[PDB]
Amino acid sequence: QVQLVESGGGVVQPGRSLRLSCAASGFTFSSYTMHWVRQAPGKGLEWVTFISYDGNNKYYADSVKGRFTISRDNSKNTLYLQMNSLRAEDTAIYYCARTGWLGPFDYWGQGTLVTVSSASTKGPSVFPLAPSGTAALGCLVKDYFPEPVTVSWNSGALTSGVHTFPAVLQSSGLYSLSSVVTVPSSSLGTQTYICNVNHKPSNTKVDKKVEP
Amino acid sequence: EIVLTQSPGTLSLSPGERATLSCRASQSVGSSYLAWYQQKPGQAPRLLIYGAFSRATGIPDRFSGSGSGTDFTLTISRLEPEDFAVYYCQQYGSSPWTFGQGTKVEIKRTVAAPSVFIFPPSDEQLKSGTASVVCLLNNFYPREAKVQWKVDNALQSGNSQESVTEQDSKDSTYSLSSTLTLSKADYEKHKVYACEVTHQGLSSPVTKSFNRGE
Repeated sequence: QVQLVESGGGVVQPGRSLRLSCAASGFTFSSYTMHWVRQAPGKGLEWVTFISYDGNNKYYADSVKGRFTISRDNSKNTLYLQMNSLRAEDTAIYYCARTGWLGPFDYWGQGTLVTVSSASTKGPSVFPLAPSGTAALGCLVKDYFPEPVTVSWNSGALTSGVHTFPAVLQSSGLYSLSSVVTVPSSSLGTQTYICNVNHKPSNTKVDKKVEP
Repeated sequence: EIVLTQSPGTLSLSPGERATLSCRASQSVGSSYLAWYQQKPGQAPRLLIYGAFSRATGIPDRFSGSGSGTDFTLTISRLEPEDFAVYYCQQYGSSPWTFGQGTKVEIKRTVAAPSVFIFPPSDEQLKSGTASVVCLLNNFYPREAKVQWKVDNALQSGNSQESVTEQDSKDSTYSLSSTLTLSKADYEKHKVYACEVTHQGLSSPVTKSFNRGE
């Protein structure tokens, strides 16, 4: 039916520029007004900017006035957000949204993620969390950037009992993460438990055997 | 500077039970230009209610909105598994299109006490010059717990970080990991490392510990 498709997300350093685009189909584009709405990691929704059908009325939240530019090209059915002088606090998923005739945001795009950090791509350091009826052992996946990271146990052969925690952001700009799994303690001497950690942005995959 | 305040922050019910979510406005939404949105985990929001009582096209009948002035309510009459999400209220039509901070509806189960584990820093980490001590709270409910670290019975503060899983799909519990950061020099000075956990399901706080180098 009516679809909104967003394209422009990515990872950039602070102070830089980045243009988001929202291609729209399934309706007459130039008859509705459009919005950008952003959502920081683990936080609520926040209205960003508004544009009318004509293009002669643009409104901006105080967070972004003077740095963000909303625009639309009806001949291509596209809404744009030019983001300038980017700050770390701008890190969020950005949605385009349509205002129905009646007033609310009736159709939302799928969301592009935008990350603003001064860190450089960095593979993680992996350390074993050794164990000592049921026992626990795990993996410390430390000091990587950016998200995400894929953790698997025994190459995916071990899924029952696995907890991979969400990454906490450290003061350095790098993320850190822990994955654990509980096992029958009777297996610590016989079964081998190998951490598998994949960080696609840095081109690093490593395996760490975890032992008493 | 209108503030929409949603309550409660988190709402914990069993499946099949009725859910009531509230949105209080700092000033009156005289137009009743109030919307409710559903955001399922990992998805963009979808409009549920507009004009504060009008069901959007293609929304199940169990969702319903009511209220006026400064107080609006969203009612989910029979919580299906797909209904356990976060819900935002919104005033539209005017200056900031302000949102509420959101209400999360999670699955209610009986209390579960966490299984506690402590992990000493690995030799590999120490060889790199850092020391991380990890305490794990496994499969507990409800989500609120507190973890205290004691290095030789000295209470730490400001040097630990904690992450929490989302509600498990099979048994609706939570898991928590706490990571104490010390300098390698500090870790080598003291002997006994303990994490002390307090939780609803524990009669008295459970303490798991280890002495360094053993």
